[PDB]
Amino acid sequence: MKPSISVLGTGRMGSALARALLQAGYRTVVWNRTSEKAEPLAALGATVAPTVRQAIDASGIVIVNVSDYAATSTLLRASDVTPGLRGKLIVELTSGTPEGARETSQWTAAHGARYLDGAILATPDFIGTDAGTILLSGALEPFAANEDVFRALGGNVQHIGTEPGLANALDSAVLALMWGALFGGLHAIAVCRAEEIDLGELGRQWAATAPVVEGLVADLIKRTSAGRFVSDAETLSSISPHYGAFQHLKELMEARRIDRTVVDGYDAIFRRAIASGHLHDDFAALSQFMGKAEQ
Amino acid sequence: PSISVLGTGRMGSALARALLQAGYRTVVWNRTSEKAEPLAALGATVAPTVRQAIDASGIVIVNVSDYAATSTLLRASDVTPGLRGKLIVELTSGTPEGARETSQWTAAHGARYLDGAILATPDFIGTDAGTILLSGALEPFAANEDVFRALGGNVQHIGTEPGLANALDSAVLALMWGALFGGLHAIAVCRAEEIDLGELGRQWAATAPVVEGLVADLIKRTSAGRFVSDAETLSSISPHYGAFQHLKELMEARRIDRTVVDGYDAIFRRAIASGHLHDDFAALSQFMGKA
Ligand SMILES: NC(=O)c1ccc[n+]([C@@H]2O[C@H](COP(=O)([O-])OP(=O)(O)OC[C@H]3O[C@@H](n4cnc5c(N)ncnc54)[C@H](OP(=O)(O)O)[C@@H]3O)[C@@H](O)[C@H]2O)c1
Ligand SMILES: NC(=O)c1ccc[n+]([C@@H]2O[C@H](COP(=O)([O-])OP(=O)(O)OC[C@H]3O[C@@H](n4cnc5c(N)ncnc54)[C@H](OP(=O)(O)O)[C@@H]3O)[C@@H](O)[C@H]2O)c1
Ligand SMILES: [K+]
Ligand SMILES: [K+]
Repeated sequence: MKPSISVLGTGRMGSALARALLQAGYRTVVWNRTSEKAEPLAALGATVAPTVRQAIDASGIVIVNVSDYAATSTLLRASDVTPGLRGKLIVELTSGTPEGARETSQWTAAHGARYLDGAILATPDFIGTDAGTILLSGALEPFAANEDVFRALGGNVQHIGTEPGLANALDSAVLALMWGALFGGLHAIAVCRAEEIDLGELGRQWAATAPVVEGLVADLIKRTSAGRFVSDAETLSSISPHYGAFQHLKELMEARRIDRTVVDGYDAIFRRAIASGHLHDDFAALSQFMGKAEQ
Repeated sequence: PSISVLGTGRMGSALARALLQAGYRTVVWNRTSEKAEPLAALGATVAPTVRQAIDASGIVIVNVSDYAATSTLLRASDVTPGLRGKLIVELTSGTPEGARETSQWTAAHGARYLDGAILATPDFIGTDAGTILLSGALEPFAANEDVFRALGGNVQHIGTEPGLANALDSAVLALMWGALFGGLHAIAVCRAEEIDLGELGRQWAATAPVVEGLVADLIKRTSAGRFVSDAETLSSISPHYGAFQHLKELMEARRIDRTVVDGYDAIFRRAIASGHLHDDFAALSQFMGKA
């Protein structure tokens, strides 16, 4: 076939989604409240639909990419547009909860629309590339039928199961890692700022040292999955040296008036693990001490 | 040159093996001497005391719990007289003031000093990727570049000022712990949403380069003062905060300790309270100071 495809939301992402569809030779129609933010996509060859309704019935698949499900829900569940959803495919690529996916599934189905709920595990620069990862959950047929449309967004766009909440559950897990790393960087930058270290140096040192962290994270997951909490020949780090080295960071942050709210959080997990006889056990032991302290 | 390693831990053992593999006469000491016996068979000499170890070799690499422990091994009246003409390489984790103090005391006993941060797990010592940052005097590094190359292909001298290594160590380890506590969270979520950790594993493999781009971008942008949104930003604060809500709610609901994420929240809210809701993620770097 080669359908017409609509994108609702011309944000930073969404704009990317749209450009990636234009670059693969799909007729792409775009709507955005604050329509001036959608003008750039006109020049790249998209048609700028004046309203949601015009957009959702100008195309046979509709990709949504706005703030949250609350905003999706006010665009698509309006009496204005709900009648037009018949036979269309809604692909909800906005960040949401698994209950949010299950609700949006049920109301789209109730208006004669097919539903795919998706988590974009990728920044704008990755949409269009063979590396671009988007996880989609929902019915299989509407995915299988349009594999060509999904390939235009990324080479690593995958269908992961029937149950439509699955994509967002996974999204929340992966985003937990992403924020850990990023708030790690925010700390790293605050330390460098305090000890008058050029961030260029931090940059070129992270380039070199990132693979070590990747090994460490991968190890955490492998070991936790296997219940290998006790120290053994294969562990690369025990809690003792982590906690020992960590002290030096706390003291530095205390001295330099850097917010400790986050690291005091780490401390509490360490101390919980050490309170059980885990001082000299693999870093993965910490995974058993993730629940709330008070009971 | 004969080379001594004090501390045959998990690391240190690695340091020792890497020296033996490059054909250095390596002597090793460890309290609880049975933990150093394995290195005998790979060709190390297990010195019964610290003193015998530090005057059996001309460079001494230290790798124990903390500077307090280094200081009780080397500043004992037993051994301090033997430190003359030696090079102490302190590769144990410590503070920058700790480096500056250990510099001054070693110099006062006629010893040369390099303070080092090992930015690598044991498996990376011996490999071209192995990264160790050394600060201290240049000559004692330059003179022994071959000894450092045996520990890693990415072993660097970064400045005269001897605290520099540990300052940088604390910054880099902040990133490392961010990621790892990120994983611990990611695992708690997976456990709650009945996701097999294998799935998390193979999804992080795929998705890690995205995070690497994001972290590298943070640093490049912060260094350049590019806090305001522009054509080149891949993420603004708004969508981060929006998606973050879904994580907080999940952890609240599943009785997962929120001490950490409430910490993130506070930084977001501080950035948003200034007109930075739709600015690059890097803007958050300006809201890292206390209350
Ligand atoms: N940025 C990334 O790298 C990335 C990656 C993965 C996931 N995501 C997800 O992708 C989505 C898009 O993020 P983004 O970076 O594109 O954000 P953004 O540039 O800040 O734009 C948000 C978009 O949502 C629209 N919107 C917001 N509130 C709305 C409302 N109440 N009613 C209608 N439309 C509304 C905006 O229209 P207006 O112009 O009128 O505000 C705009 O099109 C988010 O759900 C985010 O969680 C983003
Ligand atoms: N593991 C890593 O990947 C890694 C990363 C970078 C740097 N480091 C740093 O390297 C150092 C060692 O780490 P590790 O993994 O080897 O820790 P570890 O396996 O627990 O070993 C600690 C070593 O320090 C010795 N030690 C501790 N307190 C001592 C004292 N009071 N007197 C004498 N020796 C003492 C221990 O002696 P005993 O064995 O008899 O107890 C042992 O040899 C730490 O500063 C750590 O922060 C480690
Ligand atoms: K979604
Ligand atoms: K050190």
